[PDB]
Amino acid sequence: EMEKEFEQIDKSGSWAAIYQDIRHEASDFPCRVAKLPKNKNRNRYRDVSPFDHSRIKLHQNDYINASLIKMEEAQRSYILTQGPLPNTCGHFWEMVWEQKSRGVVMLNRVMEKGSLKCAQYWPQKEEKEMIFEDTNLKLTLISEDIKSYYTVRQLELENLTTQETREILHFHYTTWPAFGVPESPASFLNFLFKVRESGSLSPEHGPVVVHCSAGIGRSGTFCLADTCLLLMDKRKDPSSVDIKKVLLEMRKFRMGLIATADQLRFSYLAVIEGAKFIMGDSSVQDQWKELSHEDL
Amino acid sequence: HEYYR
Repeated sequence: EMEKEFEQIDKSGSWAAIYQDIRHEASDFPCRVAKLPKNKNRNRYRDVSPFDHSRIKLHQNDYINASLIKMEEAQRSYILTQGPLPNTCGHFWEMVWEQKSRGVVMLNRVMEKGSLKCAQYWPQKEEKEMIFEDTNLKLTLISEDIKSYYTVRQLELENLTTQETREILHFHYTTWPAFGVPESPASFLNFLFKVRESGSLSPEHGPVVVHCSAGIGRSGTFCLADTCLLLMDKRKDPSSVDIKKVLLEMRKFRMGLIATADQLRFSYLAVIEGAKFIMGDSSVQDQWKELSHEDL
Repeated sequence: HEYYR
């Protein structure tokens, strides 16, 4: 089916050739706001910026390194953003608020092979809530479900102005290395379906916010798999979804999505395995959970 | 460094 094209590329060993092609064919749009001097300290990497046409605007300086990926045919939107900086934690939650997101998926760790990939932007203790005074927000850990390779936290975001509050679900994947891949499709798809079940992806909410270190590599992998599985179901045809065309479509909205040839391969592996659920084998989901060893 | 490379 689609399992054809994968068995082929694996034998001929041409994954990097495929990946290099996407880099060549990918959109290239202006990033002028991101390159302004006043925004130098709001970008974590000098070669990773949001396109002007799809960048999120704070309702304030309105700049944040984050992009709205609006997949029209899949009928889902995501916001991909960089791991917040010490100075952009208030902007990040300002964004989450103004865009009405319900979920945040974080695929990196704050500490990653000695390198600091992210600021501690959410509170780790119920009793020590965070207050972001530049954006007038207050953030409180309410509860947390810790699993072997990921943690779900429940948070309360308070708009200190209006005093309204919202519940935000934080899904933190802790065993996904930079420029690397998850341990197995089951552990990934189990994670993805956890996020799906929470309702955080439902369209009555704003786009889910997805980030890693740069918001392009692991974040790209997570969003491509989810969208491919969405198109599988909508089109009602597994072997109809062409991962390459989908990834290029996502790259109209943010540069550099999917960071290694292996991450692209895993993307195929995950969509192929995920089709079992889409085709009707609704019970493969329980298989993924047991395979993922999420307990202890 | 501070390049994604």
